[PDB]
Amino acid sequence: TVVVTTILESPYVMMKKNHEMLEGNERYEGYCVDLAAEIAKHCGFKYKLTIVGDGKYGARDADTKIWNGMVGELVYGKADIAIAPLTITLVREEVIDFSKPFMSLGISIMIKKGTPIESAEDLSKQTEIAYGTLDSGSTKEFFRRSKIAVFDKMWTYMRSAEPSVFVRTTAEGVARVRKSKGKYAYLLESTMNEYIEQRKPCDTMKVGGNLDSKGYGIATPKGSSLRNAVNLAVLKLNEQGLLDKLKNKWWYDKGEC
Amino acid sequence: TVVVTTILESPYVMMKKNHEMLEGNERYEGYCVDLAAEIAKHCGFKYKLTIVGDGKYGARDADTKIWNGMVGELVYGKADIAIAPLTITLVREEVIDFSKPFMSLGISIMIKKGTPIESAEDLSKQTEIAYGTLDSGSTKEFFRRSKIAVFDKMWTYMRSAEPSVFVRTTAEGVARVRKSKGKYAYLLESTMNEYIEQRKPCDTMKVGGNLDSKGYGIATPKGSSLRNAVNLAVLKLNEQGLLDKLKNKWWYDKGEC
Ligand SMILES: CNC(=O)c1cn(-c2cc3c(=O)n(NS(C)(=O)=O)c(=O)[nH]c3cc2C(F)(F)F)cn1
Ligand SMILES: CNC(=O)c1cn(-c2cc3c(=O)n(NS(C)(=O)=O)c(=O)[nH]c3cc2C(F)(F)F)cn1
Repeated sequence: TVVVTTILESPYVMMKKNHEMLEGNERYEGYCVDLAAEIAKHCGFKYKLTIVGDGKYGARDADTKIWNGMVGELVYGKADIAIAPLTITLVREEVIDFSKPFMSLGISIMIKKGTPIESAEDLSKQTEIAYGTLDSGSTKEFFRRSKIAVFDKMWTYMRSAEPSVFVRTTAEGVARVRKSKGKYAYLLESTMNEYIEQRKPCDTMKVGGNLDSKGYGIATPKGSSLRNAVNLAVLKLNEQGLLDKLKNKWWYDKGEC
Repeated sequence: TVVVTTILESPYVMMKKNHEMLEGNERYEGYCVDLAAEIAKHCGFKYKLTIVGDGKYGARDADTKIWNGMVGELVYGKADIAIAPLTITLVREEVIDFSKPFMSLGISIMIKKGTPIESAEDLSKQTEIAYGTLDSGSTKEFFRRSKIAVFDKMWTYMRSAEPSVFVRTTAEGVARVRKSKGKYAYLLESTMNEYIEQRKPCDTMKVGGNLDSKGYGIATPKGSSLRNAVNLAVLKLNEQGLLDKLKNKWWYDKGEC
């Protein structure tokens, strides 16, 4: 039996209605639960979904350099595979292997509905509507590193803005959009932006296209005999249109707006 | 010296001004020529750019099942690496290894400027403006396979439309957009759509977002000692913002519109 590490994060993995009367894999539902079943079928293995204990994606501890989260479970021999919204990054690809992306996503703009902003270009040209990101992590780093004129202009504004336009958590950012009288836009991953747009209270929306491109991938420990089959499975599901349909199911078919 | 197979395709690889008085790698310029230099630097190797003889990307011959194009050069031991706009596909991943994408792209709508169409949804609801794709290949297959309502509606229309909405070549599709009095929209890869939008006669444009997601990757033969280093190089260049800047250079800085 393959031990699959994953994470409780809507709509990827969620506790099912009446989970306390269910057992094993049947306790969970969501996009990644459906994806795990498809991968397992195509690769021909039995598996056990296990929620990562610390509830983390995976980063090196600053002090010890030990990996936490799902990446930790893989690199220290506790799980055979991670099927989760785990971003393909350099720091992680150095220590585990990723499949090709099963979901693409990018940095995107969230506004309260009514806010007179339709593009990053619009945001960049004005200051009455403040805008920012998580105070650490890849979204902030994108702007800090960008040589594209519009994003460089945005970074110049954000890094100097007072009061701070940076937030500690997604919840804080989204709350700030909702309660600041149209004076705050939040920059975050498109998947989460799109998900929140389809939940009550139905008062936010994504504007503009994605500002960059990255992907979520399935991760296996170095030397795994599953690496190849998992990669080919992902490309097959993509090309067959199954992953598009699955995204539509969990974002829109199950939507509230 | 690493033999790099590539393909003459603007703006990825083009003959330089005065190439006849230059030699070796100096004969060529473009996005992939710049990318090859960056990869080589980061991986620490010397290299020779070689244009694929048949001018093809890579497909199995129907009769012999022998691979042509750049994929052929890799699988039959003629080149060490392919640095080109080569799409990451299942059929290819079975026989060569791809880096993570160095460029993302998707199916997109091309119209003549003035055409009253702003989305796939718009196109799908009407028939006065015809629309189609290349008569074979991945774009047609996307629509044929899609379970998404809007794309299924589009496929139902396109497959039955008379006269045929399918074309043999990109040039034919683009010409059809330009000369059919606003009665034809062409569905193609976003990178090419974006490129043509920035060339004279400056009369076409991309409308709507991308309809799907795929990627171009660097390809290495199975068992290559370059596989890992090349993959990490691509992720580094992406995260540093170099690939965004490079795309901006060759599409927009060198643009004509
Ligand atoms: C209650 N959930 C949240 O607040 C939340 C979760 N996410 C989220 C974060 C990550 C993530 O941090 N990483 N690590 S990283 C920054 O790329 O190095 C991931 O790999 N994936 C994530 C996925 C999510 C998601 F799916 F919940 F949006 C974003 N907001
Ligand atoms: C003169 N050039 C053209 O007509 C042209 C070239 N392209 C193009 C095609 C491909 C391609 O066919 N494949 N094989 S595939 C269909 O994905 O199995 C690729 O891998 N990459 C391509 C890239 C281009 C590009 F870059 F020129 F747009 C699209 N139109």
